[PDB]
Amino acid sequence: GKAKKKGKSGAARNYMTRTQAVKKLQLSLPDFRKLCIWKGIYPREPRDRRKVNKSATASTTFYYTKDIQYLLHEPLLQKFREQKALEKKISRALGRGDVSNAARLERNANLPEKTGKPRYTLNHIIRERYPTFQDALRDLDDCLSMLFLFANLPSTTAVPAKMIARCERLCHEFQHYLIVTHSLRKSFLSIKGIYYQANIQGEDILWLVPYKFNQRIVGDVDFRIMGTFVEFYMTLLGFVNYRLYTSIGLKYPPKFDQVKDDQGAELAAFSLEGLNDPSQLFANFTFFLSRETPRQPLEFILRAFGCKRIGWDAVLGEGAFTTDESDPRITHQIIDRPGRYPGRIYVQPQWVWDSINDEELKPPELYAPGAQLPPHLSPFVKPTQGQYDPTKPLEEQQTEAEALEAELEDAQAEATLERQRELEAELDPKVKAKLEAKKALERKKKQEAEELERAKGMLSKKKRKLFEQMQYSNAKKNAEDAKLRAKRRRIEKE
Amino acid sequence: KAQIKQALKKLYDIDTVKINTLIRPDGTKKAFARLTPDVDALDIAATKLGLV
RNA sequence: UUGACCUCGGAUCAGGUAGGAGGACCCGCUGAACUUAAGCAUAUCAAUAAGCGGAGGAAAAGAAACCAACAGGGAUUGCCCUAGUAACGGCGAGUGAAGCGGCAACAGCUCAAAUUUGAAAGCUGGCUUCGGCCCGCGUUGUAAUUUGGAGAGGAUGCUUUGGGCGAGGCUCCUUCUGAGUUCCCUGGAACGGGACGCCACAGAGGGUGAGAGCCCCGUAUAGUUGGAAGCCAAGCCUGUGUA
RNA sequence: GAGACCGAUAGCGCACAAGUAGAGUGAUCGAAAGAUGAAAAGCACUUUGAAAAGAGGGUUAAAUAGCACGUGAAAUUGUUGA
RNA sequence: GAAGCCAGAGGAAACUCUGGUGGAGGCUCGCUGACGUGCAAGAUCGUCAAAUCUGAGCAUGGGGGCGAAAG
RNA sequence: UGAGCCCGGGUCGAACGGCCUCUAGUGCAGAUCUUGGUGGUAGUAGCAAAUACUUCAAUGAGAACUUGAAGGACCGAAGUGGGGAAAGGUUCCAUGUGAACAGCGGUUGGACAUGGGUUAGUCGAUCCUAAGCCAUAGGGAAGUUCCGUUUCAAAGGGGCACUCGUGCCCCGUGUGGCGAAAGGGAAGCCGGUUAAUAUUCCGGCACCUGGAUGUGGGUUUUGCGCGGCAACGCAACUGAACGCGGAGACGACGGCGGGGGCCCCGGGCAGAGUUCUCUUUUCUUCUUAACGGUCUAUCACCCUGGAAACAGUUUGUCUGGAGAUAGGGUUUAAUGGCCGGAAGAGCCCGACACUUCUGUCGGGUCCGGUGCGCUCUCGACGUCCCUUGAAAAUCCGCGGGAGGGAAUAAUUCUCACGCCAGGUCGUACUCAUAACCGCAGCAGGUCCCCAAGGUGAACAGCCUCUGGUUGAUAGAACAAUGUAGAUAA
RNA sequence: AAACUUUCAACAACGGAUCUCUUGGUUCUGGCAUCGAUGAAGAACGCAGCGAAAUGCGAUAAGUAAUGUGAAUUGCAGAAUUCCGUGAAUCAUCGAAUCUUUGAACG
Repeated sequence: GKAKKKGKSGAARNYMTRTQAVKKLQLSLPDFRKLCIWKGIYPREPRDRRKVNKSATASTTFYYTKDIQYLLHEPLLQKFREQKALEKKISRALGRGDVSNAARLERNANLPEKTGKPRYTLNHIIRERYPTFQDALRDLDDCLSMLFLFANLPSTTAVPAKMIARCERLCHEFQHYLIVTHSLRKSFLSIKGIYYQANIQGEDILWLVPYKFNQRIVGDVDFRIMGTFVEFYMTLLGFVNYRLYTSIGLKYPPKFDQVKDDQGAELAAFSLEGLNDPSQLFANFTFFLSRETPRQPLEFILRAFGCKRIGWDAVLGEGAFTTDESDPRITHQIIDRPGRYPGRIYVQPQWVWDSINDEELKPPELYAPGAQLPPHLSPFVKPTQGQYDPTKPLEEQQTEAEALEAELEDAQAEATLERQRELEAELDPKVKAKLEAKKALERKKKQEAEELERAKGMLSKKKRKLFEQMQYSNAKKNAEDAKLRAKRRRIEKE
Repeated sequence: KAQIKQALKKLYDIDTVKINTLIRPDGTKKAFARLTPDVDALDIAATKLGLV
């Protein structure tokens, strides 16, 4: 019988601390972070951190040993070492003055600043992370959120301007794929931006794109982590677009006319050729779009659901079907300002989003300019019994106590027995019926409370602790709901 | 003992409760494999071992 | 702040090398005594044995800071005489060469010392589709030219070229190649005796029941079959650059 | 490949399961020991004997060749005869 | 069988005796030579060996003369 | 003449001779010659001590030394007994043989031949270091190698970090290995079983170490639990780096006390033995493991209180205002008591069975006493010494506060239960007047464990219980002598 | 007279001399140049149907692959080989392999 030591088996050689992993790999912390981000390696919670490492605190991060083995066997680490040696060589050449050799060594070093592409090829990494196009589609949500954010963000040292341009390119190509295949489904406006949900091969992809302003950047936000994420998501989205285009039959990449890009076409700078219910909403229509309106979102929506003839002001850029506002061959015009051509339907953009939302042409006279717009709903929360729904009415979603209380409000808008007997010796129908109803309901509530107290006493210690936690959570939920229907009540009385 | 158990299970389909091993004076190893109660040593010896 | 160069380190870094055995002969180091003779001592044994280090099919030496004194010879090595001569030794015990001369065998060369300076022209890697791509070493000197019975540089006019296949051949293993088991006697068994023959560029040797050229393997000369690797080579393709 | 060599006390210590058996703590020391017969044809069967073996019988040219085996001296010994 | 302790009796005390309790000892039982000193014609005093038994592991010092040793 | 030469008879089987030259390892009575073989002495000397053997039967061709029974002797717990260390190596065990060995024989053997036999998480090795030694850094040496062991060695670790700038921090040496089958050390007991193995096989009942993980329980919206004056108590009741401590870890002797075994004495049950006579008689059985639960305490420590008219107290000593006596409590526990184990076991006795595998059923296994007795362990006290009494592996606690949270739960809780696993090597036998060494199967040497009783003053002598011998070449004649040396008779 | 001692002869013993033989030694001569970290020389343990030693080999273990020959090995046992054939053999050659523990011996 071997006398095995205490901490030499089990979780000890199952998990490894972050410092131990970094020392084993012989990496700088930035390099370890980049490799973990690219490979999707994440910290784990062991069952007992003391058994894993007797000197481990509550703030110690633990990493899987087999994941550290994958990192050790990754070829990208040898690539990193080669790049570091090369950078030392350029430093040597520049410090001595050999400008031509420095330029050649940079050409070999393949920097994102000049190429516009990520410095490292991540083909095998993406293949092993998502061996299925379904998995690629399943993480496109975060991928697209990142690329739209950085396509709107300015340029940094970690994130080159050319790489911003390539992110914008990839976002536009993905938008064209959505336009052509009509796989965009639903949209929503928020105080955070615009949320788009599309359905690609049965997979729902949801992403957010900010409003076009100077997305303010404050605080200790580090763009190197974001830069690594952007690089990975750029390669991922490039392959997703390639596969989607070769599936539809179109040619990838679509031609990019730098000229029309210069006069600012964005989506209209791409011509997609081939290889040798949703699309009826606005097909037989003609849309013209003001200067104050978000051209990129609105154009994306209209081109996704049918409108093939969209025009706008010259300041928005090239690609307008017509720039003349007075043009008599127009159906609808979008404004949000506080020549009044008769043959025209003037609409506010909530009309466009509510039409895309409900798949039914919304009432324009209700959605008319200068009118207090009706509330905008969120096309994302499903009807969940037991939680507030803004669409169903109070009469079928109240609580019984508030119902009786509202009834008595609308109506107004032993001791008595003995005293009446002694004195005798010496509106009303409804109001009464309601007040006896109130006291009877209160009596029922008191009886229920008594039964609940009897049971909660008929629990044990930890069991009752868990039960009290459930009561606290449910009480907070119904309290928020009660606040909601109270505000409904005051809205509806006014 | 672990290899003896694995070989007995994989090849001749014998389940053993335990194994006791010794080294004979001539240099060969002798292993007593005590089997599970479900199986019968006589039946296994007659069928797979060819021993009467 | 950064970056060079110098020096010194790390790596289970990429690729390699050394140890041990054998030691008959060979190259070095170290190093006795017994014995012999002599008043004594040096000497002799012996620059040996024992011990230590280092190579090969040979080793080592080797192309004069030589021999010589002639009419001169001409790297090294080994044999013959030189010669028991010169020479050193109580001119004891004793020790003890070499030049010449005859033979065997023969073969000559490379660097450092000059500046390519009108062009580091050189070389190690490792990446290769093999065709060429980069990392470097190196100017504190890698190529080409020259090595003192020489040489360089200019001028001059004659004279010489370089690669790739390669039929075939030589060397060595292997296949095959003559003739009595004729008759009689002794004998357990003829391979012995007698008779009549045959082969022989083969009458060496061995086996077979006794001394066998002709029973068997073999043995002699010429070929003949297939294979092995080195070397040579008729011819045939090419050549190139003011080299 | 050979020899005016030696021929089992010779020739290498070793013609053989010889650097073996064996001795020494160890460095080391270190032997003895070849031959039936052409061919095992190495004696079937019978008898005595506990067996070992013996006697008939048989193999072979020979058992005056029986695996204590070619030939088989002397020392020494037994029987027989003088 | 010694120190130490207790009690009785004399001594002003220090002590002395007796009776004990105690169980420490370079204490017992079982089966000489070599020198040195000598202060004389040799006396006395000192020094040197004889150094728990035993299994398994381990280390060290070795001759002579010279010299104060250091060497 | 001679050294010699030739022929005959027998044996035998394969080569040999004469003549003239050539050649040499060429001629034997000696050398206390070499090797081998063989004699007389000579069937001679001789074949020891451990007192000692005898009768019947069986096996066998054969019996003093083969076996069974009986008789007489012996070792006498300081063994002629039961086991180990070292060393040996199959000698152990079953069957067969009797060519050689066992100074005689042999049916016997440690012989020879053929088969078999050694079962482990708990027993050792494996792990740790001790005295000591070896490599590495360096330095000598012509060199094989020597000095050197922490040295003028860049020698070893660990942590932190939103990826702000691909860094920055601390901590400490002799930086490794060897050296112990008696030192340190996690954990297994009882019964039964084979021809040969038993803490290993089977049955019953346990334990330890390591890992993974769930339930219950504890804490938590007062953040990390309560009680007691205190000694401290409990089912667990945050705790990083860093630091401290404990155990491992320890001398010899003396008497004293506690406890467990052994010895002794008595009663009771069952059986056996003597018995002319006597002996309410003599002997034997009457046992209870690991592990778990519960109860049990000297030392020590705490509270009240305050002592000389000094007290307490041991076999002895000593202790006490640096807190005694006294009163009241806390705490360290085993080989102690009770229960489970566990009577179902082991042992004793009786009855019934009869081709075999071999059985079935009844009863009992109880109660005391004592000690200048023996032995193991524990405890307080005293004395002495070379005077704080080896080291390391390993386990635990404490200080310090870095960090840390739970609303269809969190938990860095050493609590209960649940899950999994535990490899390698040795295991036979002897350990000696036959298994080791000594030239050997030698009256010799060789380390340790256990250790009954009677007579008896006795640790003097003698004799028995358990266990083990009857073995030293045997028969006939007589067998109790002689000499020498010691010894206070 | 027998026995005993001695002598001569025949047979039989003991012993291994002589003669004969020799898959051995010894000496001379000739051609050639070839150990080892790609793990040598040496030591150890295993491997055959029945083997102790010598020999061969290394868990692919008296051996595998390839080439050549052409019908065996042998003590016994059991299998072959169709022989008009990739094919026996304790066969030869030998260019591919297997190659346990140490040993310069190297975690």
